[PDB]
Amino acid sequence: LKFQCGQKT
Amino acid sequence: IIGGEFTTIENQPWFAAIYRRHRGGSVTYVCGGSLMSPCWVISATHCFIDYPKKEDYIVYLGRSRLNSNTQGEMKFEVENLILHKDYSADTLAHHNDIALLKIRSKEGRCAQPSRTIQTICLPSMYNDPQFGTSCEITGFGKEASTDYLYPEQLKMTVVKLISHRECQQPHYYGSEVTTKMLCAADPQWKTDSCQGDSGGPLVCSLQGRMTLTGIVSWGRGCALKDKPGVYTRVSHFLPWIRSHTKEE
Ligand SMILES: NC(=[NH2+])c1cc2cccnc2s1
Repeated sequence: LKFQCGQKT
Repeated sequence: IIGGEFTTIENQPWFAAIYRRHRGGSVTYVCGGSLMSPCWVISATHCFIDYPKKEDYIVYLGRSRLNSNTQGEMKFEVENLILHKDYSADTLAHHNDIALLKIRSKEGRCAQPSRTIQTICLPSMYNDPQFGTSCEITGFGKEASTDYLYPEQLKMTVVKLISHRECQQPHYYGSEVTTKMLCAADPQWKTDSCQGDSGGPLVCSLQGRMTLTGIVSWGRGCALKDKPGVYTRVSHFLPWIRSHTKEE
């Protein structure tokens, strides 16, 4: 959606 | 990377692959990098030092393979290429080995978030994990120091941070390692970063987040006993990064 640093999905 | 496993970009969604165009038709891989904010990627100065002609580099995000496409990838041009003033190289180390690349797509945009494209977090002022912490490095560098080609599939491995006392030991690198560098190795010197992995990330968890703690910079040989990989200590460059990066 928007960037969330350090998150892998 | 020596040892390690083969992965896909979903596992390192902030990894950037930098290539150079050649008058003749070919594009070759240069170094790895990491996405900090939508328009900026950080890498190492030594990767550009010899050919600081930004118009000739292409940056791809969402890439799991080296020379074949991955669906979801994004291609960008380098709008700005910032190398470190004070960058030095000696008979081993590179000092102030950090660079910033501002990217622009052919449509005028920066990176967009996807399942294969994400930013990594920066540490806080001089804050680092403690030695012992296991961090992961990723990249398309060599799998053996004698190879003369790079793997087509992305790789990753895990190494542990070691103290400066251990790294500055005379039978390691002596005082070639400064306070602005970090060393990381495998206890049993089995996996490590290598040529072609330059500019890519050393990611560790700090205060709950996956933080870019180091940038692959140099090393003697690859996966050599008492020859750790040395990384640029990102936490010590924060003011520098700040003075150059802005907005979304
Ligand atoms: N981790 C190592 N042993 C490295 C070796 C090299 C060699 C060239 C560029 N970068 C690196 S890191």
